[PDB]
Amino acid sequence: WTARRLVWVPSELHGFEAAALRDEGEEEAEVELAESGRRLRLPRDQIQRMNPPKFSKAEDMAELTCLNEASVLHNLRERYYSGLIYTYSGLFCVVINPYKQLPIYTEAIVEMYRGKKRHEVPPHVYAVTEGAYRSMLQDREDQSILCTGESGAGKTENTKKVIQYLAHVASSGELERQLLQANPILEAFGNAKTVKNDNSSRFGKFIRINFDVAGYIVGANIETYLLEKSRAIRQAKDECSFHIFYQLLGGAGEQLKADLLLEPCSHYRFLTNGPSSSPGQERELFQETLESLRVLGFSHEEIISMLRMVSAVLQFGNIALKRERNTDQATMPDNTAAQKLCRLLGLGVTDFSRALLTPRIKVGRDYVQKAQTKEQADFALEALAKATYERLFRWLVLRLNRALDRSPRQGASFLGILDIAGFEIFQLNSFEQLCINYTNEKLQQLFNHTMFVLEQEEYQREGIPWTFLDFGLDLQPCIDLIERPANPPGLLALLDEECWFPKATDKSFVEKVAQEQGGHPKFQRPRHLRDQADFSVLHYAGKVDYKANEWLMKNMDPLNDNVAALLHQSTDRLTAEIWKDRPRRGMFRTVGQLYKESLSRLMATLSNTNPSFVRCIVPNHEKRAGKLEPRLVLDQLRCNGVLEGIRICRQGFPNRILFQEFRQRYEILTPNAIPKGFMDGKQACEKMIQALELDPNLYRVGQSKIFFRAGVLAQLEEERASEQTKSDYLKRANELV
Amino acid sequence: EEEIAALVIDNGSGMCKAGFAGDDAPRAVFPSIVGRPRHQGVMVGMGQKDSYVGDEAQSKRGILTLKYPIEHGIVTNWDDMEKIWHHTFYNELRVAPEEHPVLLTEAPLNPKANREKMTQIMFETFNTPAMYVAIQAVLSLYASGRTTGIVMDSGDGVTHTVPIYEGYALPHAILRLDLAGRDLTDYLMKILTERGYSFTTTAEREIVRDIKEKLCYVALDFEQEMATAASSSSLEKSYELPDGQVITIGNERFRCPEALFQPSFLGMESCGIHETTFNSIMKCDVDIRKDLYANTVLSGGTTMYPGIADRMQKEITALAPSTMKIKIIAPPERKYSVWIGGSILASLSTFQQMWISKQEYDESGPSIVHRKCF
Ligand SMILES: Nc1ncnc2c1ncn2[C@@H]1O[C@H](COP(=O)(O)OP(=O)(O)O)[C@@H](O)[C@H]1O
Ligand SMILES: [Mg+2]
Repeated sequence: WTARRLVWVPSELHGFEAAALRDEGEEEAEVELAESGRRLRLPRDQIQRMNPPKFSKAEDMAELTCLNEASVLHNLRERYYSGLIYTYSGLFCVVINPYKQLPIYTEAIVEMYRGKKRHEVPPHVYAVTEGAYRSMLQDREDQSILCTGESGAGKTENTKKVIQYLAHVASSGELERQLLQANPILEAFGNAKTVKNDNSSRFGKFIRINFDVAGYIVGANIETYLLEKSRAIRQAKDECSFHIFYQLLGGAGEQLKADLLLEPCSHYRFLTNGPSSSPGQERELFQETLESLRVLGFSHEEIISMLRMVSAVLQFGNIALKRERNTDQATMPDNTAAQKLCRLLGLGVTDFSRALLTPRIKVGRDYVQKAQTKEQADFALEALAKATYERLFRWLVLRLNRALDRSPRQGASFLGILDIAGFEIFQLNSFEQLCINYTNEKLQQLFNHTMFVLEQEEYQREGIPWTFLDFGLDLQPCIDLIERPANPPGLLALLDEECWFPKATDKSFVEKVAQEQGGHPKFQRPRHLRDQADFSVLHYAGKVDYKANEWLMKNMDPLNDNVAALLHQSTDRLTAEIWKDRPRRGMFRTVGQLYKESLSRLMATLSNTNPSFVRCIVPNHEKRAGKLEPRLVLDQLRCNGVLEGIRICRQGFPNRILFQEFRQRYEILTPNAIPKGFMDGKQACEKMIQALELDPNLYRVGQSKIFFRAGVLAQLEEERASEQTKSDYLKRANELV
Repeated sequence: EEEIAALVIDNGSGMCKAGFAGDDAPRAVFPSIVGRPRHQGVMVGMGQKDSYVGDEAQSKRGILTLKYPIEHGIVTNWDDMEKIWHHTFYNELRVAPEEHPVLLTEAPLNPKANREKMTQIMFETFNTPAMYVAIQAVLSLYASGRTTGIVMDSGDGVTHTVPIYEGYALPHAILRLDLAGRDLTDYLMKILTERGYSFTTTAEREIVRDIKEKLCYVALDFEQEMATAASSSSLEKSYELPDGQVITIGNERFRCPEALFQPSFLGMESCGIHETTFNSIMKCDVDIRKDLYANTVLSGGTTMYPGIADRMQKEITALAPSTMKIKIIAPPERKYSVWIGGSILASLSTFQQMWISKQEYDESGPSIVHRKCF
């Protein structure tokens, strides 16, 4: 390569394409594009350095001397066209789904992986999960695998492959094949058709594989932390609610519909945006799902019961509360709907009617009624809907784990696998979007911390003492912005305060948060012209805009203890068993609060263990290989935090080379510095670094290695290609003359 | 876009009338009031909102003390004015003033400081490419679509009088009389008190403003109507307060506007409006008077009262030579005449070169207002 300075350029067919700097001045550099060969001007900050071919198709992206999104994107692209799906970026393990079925995942490969370090072999899942398994037998401490939300990617499918590895390693009746069967169940209940994807997991899935001290499978269970239950009640403009609702509607025949008394989509208030077809023909899917349940060993009776309550949640919509002239309390003049509800549950209509409309509350020790507005009672209806759904989901998970069988229990330790939807961005970005972002924030923070401890311990292993700030702290102010209840209060807290205070509007909310918390650097009010979204924050991924409309309504989840009690008394086994219930429970209780709590549980669980990280990307909408859409990959790199990971490691000394490698490889650089061969290989590096004139800030001396900054090896490599040019010239001239 | 549109704002005291140049009516018209919470609030999760501006203030009147930032065409308090403009652009129009040239109205004979300081704000508060500050009366004359006339301009701020002939304009002849809607209001609340009704506070001062805006009318002969007040039948009208109280106002009704014609009621020597019109016309050249007598245009909010035109006609005709006929042209929609005039002026192509440019201001300073424009 010539010293034209091939430097990656922004462009809007390829996200980053190679181009020769040559002419420069100020921000504007006139640059020769490798492909077209046309010269155009752009600001120079925009344009990111390229790594030499020696780095091309690197196993580990941390190894690149130039760390930027452009270099990342090139490396990944290169790998992918080459047919290589797996790459390691820093701590991350990056996979890009080819959508083809690849010959991979044989027995030879897995055996081949065993007992080796990640660098020792090519990138693969089997490697990182090997890291987890080995760290468990070795460290005797539990491990966790984080997969970040990507479609539809077959993240689960990949995870089946992880389990396949796990089985082959741990020995000594096939694997839990019903794990495959579980997908449609949880998929049906848990997932919905959205703008980003037709199938996307709202709920987080935590899959625990339990291992004895011997290292064998005692069994497994599933845990489901976060759910968006607000999705059932409320939805985006052009999206669908959970699959089960629709597949229930079209799928159930008169045989089942007549029992459940299901109606078409137009009949239900709780179903937004109409039927929203969607089919897909449906109905067939529902049919598949029933068998999927059945093999798992749930009785037809149980299925019918389940589907009945799934109707019940929808039925909560048909109830209409009518505001009464003059009085506050409102009421329900039409018994038909709630009569239907009462058939669908154990409730007496009258009991329920009094309870809902005018509930009784324990003002110790003697009960007293309450007056409830129309709005308040509506929220209660929506609450019981949402809480009902959540309870149902929980029971499914527990009943499912019963359908999973374990050997001798309590022995000894587990490997968690977390499947959760990744950081989301839409154009509009409603409330749920914010909650998702909040969780992805904390997860990201854990990753940073993990990386931090890895690097800090790596320094000691190489004997370099260095102190540097916790990487997790970067996210912390953003997190406090959303979370922090107290001194300055957080967005969630302030939302809750808005919700309870008498005449609360969305506008009063945003104004309030501006006034309360605008001094926060990660918070930005757009102001002036639109800027359709009313306030914005600055995450790791980037700046996201939020629309505040109807946030107060989404936040409200007041729950009547009286009606809840009635459920606890239900005649039917299913629902009564479900409601087999501290906080602020009753009224108060906000979705934001519950969500926060649930996330706290999850963060504790994950925090207990040693995590490991996998990042999934889809190349294209096409569902076919050989096509990598750079823009989409950029977007994914934003929301999975990989960009953040590169901007993290840059702050430290990402490039680590051994003395021996550094000398043998680069010796050509400095014939002067390098002596006659004292050897020991330390002195070599001492000399090399010394005459090459490098700032002591830009390297450290370690036991087996030297730690380097970004771009130091870029300069040294340029001195190797310059040196090689000098030597090519001297050689060729000498041979010629 | 072509021409970029342009923005127009009429701020005589009382009302801001704003909208896009190139339209027949303004989008936003609201009272120029900055109410402040006088009473310390005790809840949590209020506001707090240090103050309220525009018809927001009207809505939440009782709590606030209201301060009109403009008095007698002079801005008393600048930050308040800035707040009002802020409200116009962001709250109603939803424009970035950087994207539009803005026209302001302003009253004649008015202190320099207001024009200069006005411009200073427009450039160094709301960054704006260009602006102009224009005399109220002329604008209304344009709106009326006549080239010649003597424009009687009385807003809530102050009353003004500018004779114009064939375009042109007569500086010596321009007259400015300190009476206004606001002074009538102050008179009116005074005159109610003899009936028992006592309105002591800014809040209810606006209630009487509202009363005047409908109930009051001008007598076609004051003494006759006052005589017929003996037998009270039609001259009394029930009015409903927001409190639910009912007010009943007889002769007190029409003597309120009478003040314009008899400022002795108010206690000022300054002649009545009709006499001021004579004062203007008489200052003008003998030749043109014929058409000024015939082309008197009324503008501004405080000419709205029913029967004013007729009274002015009777008085002017009485005073003047009956050799020439005295037509008075007072359109309905007069209230908005200034703003309409502004719309038409910014719509004019040639005008598009007369703007005070941001650039020009930056080189030459704020003082350039007088240099360039009238
Ligand atoms: N319908 C009406 N009838 C009678 N008087 C009115 C009416 N509307 C407004 N006014 C009087 O005129 C004033 C409004 O004048 P306005 O046109 O806003 O002046 P400017 O254009 O200089 O601000 C009010 O304060 C009130 O006293
Ligand atoms: Mg006016």
